[PDB]
Amino acid sequence: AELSTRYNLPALDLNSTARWIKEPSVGGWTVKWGNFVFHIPNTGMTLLHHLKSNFVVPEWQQTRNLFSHLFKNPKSTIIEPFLALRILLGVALKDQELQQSLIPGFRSIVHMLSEWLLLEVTSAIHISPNLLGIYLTSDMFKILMAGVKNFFNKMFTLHVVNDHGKPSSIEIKLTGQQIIITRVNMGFLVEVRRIDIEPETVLSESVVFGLVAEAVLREHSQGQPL
Amino acid sequence: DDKMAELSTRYNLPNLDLNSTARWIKEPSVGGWTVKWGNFVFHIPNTGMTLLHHLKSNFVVPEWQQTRNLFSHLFKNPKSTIIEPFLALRILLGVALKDQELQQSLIPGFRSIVHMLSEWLLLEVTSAIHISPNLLGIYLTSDMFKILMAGVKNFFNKMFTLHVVNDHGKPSSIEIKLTGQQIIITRVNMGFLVEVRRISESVVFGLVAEAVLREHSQMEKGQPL
Repeated sequence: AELSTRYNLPALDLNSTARWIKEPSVGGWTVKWGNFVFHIPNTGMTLLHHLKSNFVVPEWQQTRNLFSHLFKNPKSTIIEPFLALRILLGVALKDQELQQSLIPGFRSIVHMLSEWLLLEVTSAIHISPNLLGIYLTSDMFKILMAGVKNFFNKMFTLHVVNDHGKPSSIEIKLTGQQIIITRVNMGFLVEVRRIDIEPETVLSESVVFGLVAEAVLREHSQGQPL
Repeated sequence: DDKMAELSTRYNLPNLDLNSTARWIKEPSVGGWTVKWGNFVFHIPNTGMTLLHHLKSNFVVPEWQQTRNLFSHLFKNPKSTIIEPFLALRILLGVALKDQELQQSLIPGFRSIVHMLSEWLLLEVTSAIHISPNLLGIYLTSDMFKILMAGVKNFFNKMFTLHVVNDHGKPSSIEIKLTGQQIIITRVNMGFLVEVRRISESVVFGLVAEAVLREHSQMEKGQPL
């Protein structure tokens, strides 16, 4: 046997950044944002729910122990993978390497977008054409997309959880909620610890988490959707 | 009022025989199936399997047409057929046992046994193989099987050095030619495309999800998720 290339490949819409177009497709969903087309599978949802039970075969108990706050805490809730991707994108927009070559006006726009992705589930954010008309240039759009791909790429530098002191996670605080992204065998576990405000006003610690399949990000980390 | 992104190690982790490899049995489990072979426990997901069928039947949106065209020998071929990831893993593992780096780490008494296992995994779909005690020229220790497992882990590890299909001339496939049978393993975004071509010219293909092998790609044990 030997390595060989047989199936190798042969060698605008600015307002798309303000849209979050989710739509069901074969094997899951498609989400369009910017010039990215995300293909989200239904993978792991059944497993994730089952792992919150303590009546799992012994091989899964280590997993439940490692993520106690997620699996051995009944109060934590599982979110759909496309919501977890949305959260992941919100984090990417705040990447230090991305916001370093942006103009301040557009930087503040990116900030609004980031908050919209992290805190909301709405399909659109409305920003005044006055700010977009001077700050959202083709260059800034290009850089923004290049930055997100770059963040996806550095996520693949993460090692899957291991027993030999290797960085398996990325932690960040954004708009009053601790976000943790961990690489597992199935992809990236996206975990958010926030404070929920329930209407007398009552504040409580809340934990949500979802699983973004590796293929979702690998498609946009370096082609074809397969 | 917020912090910055930081790499974190917060989630750090703190007897074989002939009969253990002589079976290929699919066990029902949550989210798919479990296959036990040697000291390997394969978790095969029941997902990513519907997409291949749609791509074959052309029940897809137009964004997948370049994918159907790139793999025209798989999705645009009347004499192509899809096997479940359970059988695609079987083929893949069969090829693994034929790895040269694994072969040179064995002994002819054990090499002949491994070869029999390989042909059984590659050419058959039977759940068990019975090798007559006569054929065993030597005793088989647990250690010989252990280093065989290491060889398999190493083959998985080499498959992860493949790049996804690209346009930079980077290797994205492992080919192996046998007796009237060609086997190609291609790394896509969703995992590894395993196809087998025979003669007339028929082809059979399936998909092995990246998680199946990722779990067993490193020397360290780790955790199933």
